[PDB]
Amino acid sequence: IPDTDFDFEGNLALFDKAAVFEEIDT
Amino acid sequence: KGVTQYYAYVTERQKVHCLNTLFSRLQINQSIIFCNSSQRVELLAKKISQLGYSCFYIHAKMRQEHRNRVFHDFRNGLCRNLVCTDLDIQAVNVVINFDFPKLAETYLHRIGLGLAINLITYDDRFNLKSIEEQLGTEIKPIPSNIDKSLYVA
Repeated sequence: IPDTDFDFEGNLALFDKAAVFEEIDT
Repeated sequence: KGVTQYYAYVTERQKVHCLNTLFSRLQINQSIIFCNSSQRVELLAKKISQLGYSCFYIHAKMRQEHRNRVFHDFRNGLCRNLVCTDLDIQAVNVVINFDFPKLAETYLHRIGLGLAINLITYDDRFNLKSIEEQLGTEIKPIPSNIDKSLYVA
């Protein structure tokens, strides 16, 4: 369990929310 | 509603690492932390306690007399964090959906001045999409610095 900060930013971009919502809508 | 709704993207294995960081960086008076099964409530509460933090938990697989006493202790400020499954306290300024809820109804029950942080895994994506549309409102990716005016009284 890293004594260091979780990288929110890096992990946020692993997941394109707009792209994903666009695809599911098709 | 004076709730600001963020999500972080995580896998399951990152959840604790993620929460611990939220535990450090947010200015918490009291928090409530939701998971999706009683087992996970117990495991997380233990995890939280091993990481060095105060922690009650309640779930459905308890006697009501016991659940109600813990909940009352928590209401009275006799702990900082409560891990629970689904059922406000004024001192609670942060709510964490450790496990993202499956229905908008259930989300509303968990979210209903505060912050609500959602932990979203690849498998939560249809629920996130469906829950957003159903409530109108968007849950914005968690920013690098959250404005203390939004959740600190």
